Amino acid sequence: GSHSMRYFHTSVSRPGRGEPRFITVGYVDDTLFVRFDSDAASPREEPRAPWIEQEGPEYWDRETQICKAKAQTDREDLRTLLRYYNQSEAGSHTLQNMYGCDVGPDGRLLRGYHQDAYDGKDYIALNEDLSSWTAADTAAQITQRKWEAARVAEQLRAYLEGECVEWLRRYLENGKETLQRADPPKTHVTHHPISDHEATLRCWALGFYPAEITLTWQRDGEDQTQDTELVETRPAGDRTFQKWAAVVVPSGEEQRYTCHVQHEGLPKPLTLRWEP
Amino acid sequence: MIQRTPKIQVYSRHPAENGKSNFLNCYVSGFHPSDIEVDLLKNGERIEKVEHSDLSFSKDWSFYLLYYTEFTPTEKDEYACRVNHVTLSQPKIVKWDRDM
Amino acid sequence: GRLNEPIKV
Repeated sequence: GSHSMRYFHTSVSRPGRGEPRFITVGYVDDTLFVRFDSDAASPREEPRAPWIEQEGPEYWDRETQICKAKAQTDREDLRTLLRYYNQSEAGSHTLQNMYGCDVGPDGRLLRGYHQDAYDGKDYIALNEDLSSWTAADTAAQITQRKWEAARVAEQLRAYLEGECVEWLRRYLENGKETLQRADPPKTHVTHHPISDHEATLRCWALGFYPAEITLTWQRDGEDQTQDTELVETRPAGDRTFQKWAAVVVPSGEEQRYTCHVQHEGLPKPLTLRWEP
Repeated sequence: MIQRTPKIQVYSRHPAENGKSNFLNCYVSGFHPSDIEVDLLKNGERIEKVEHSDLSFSKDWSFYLLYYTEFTPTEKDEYACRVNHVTLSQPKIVKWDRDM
Repeated sequence: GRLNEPIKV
């Protein structure tokens, strides 16, 4: 189906403990494929997926340069942001950036992204038109005016419509064994007595790729949204994900409850019941 | 200075079977700022050489990390994840439960 | 492959 490529970047200042730490990772869909950490012994962009290992030394040289340059501009940006918010130089602050593109099954661009956050809060974002900006406050309006004067959006649009889509296409082909394989969830229901009067029914989805999934409980065919405990989808460590949804069920009611599972690896949604 | 406390989940890569090698995971997510400390405990004491993912973040900008180590579950051994973060007045300890 | 445009706030 559709696919995405994203690059994530975090700089965190640490006054009195050296210069800010810079960490960036790249993903295609839910697969990590490159990383770079300024605190590494000899910082370089490193591969994290087999299908990117085949890029030659020119790639790794260029990528490493880009990462180092971004570490440097972020340190200047952190100094800038202290002035914009009238802040002391005493404290730790955080600068985050994400950009990338989504394509449809035909490889064409569905939308691009480029957006920043300071201290955990939205700061400035490129709008879906790839030509105008949403600034969160009057400080980000100062950045907005500078980026409008410099025609930054035009530079980002050219990347997002061109190189971004073209790299994602190359990666999807070179990594077609995995990037284009959906692993369906392995599912079962467990039963956990709480007292004489009620027990937990837990519906499991294990070993699935990609991470997107829907897990729901119904009672007599009605959604139990407010009475379901739904854990956050979590990484297994083997590229796959896990999730469960649990409801508290009065004694003797178990067969009135059904668990419903949707996943792109499933050709039809599943319905499951507790099987004693 | 906003702060978001971490969600914490402790679990195994594969369904637990006593005597079979597995991986013990601690997933922390949803947190800000990014400074955090995570230990994995066996019978109360820190497991050595635990590894972790590189810092990354969700659509809402909050951070997430995975800490993980090989382990062989048994009937008697107790495992746990211990987390500290500026939002926590004391370290939070979440026990591993093979049913969650 | 990454964006190679330097951008300062």
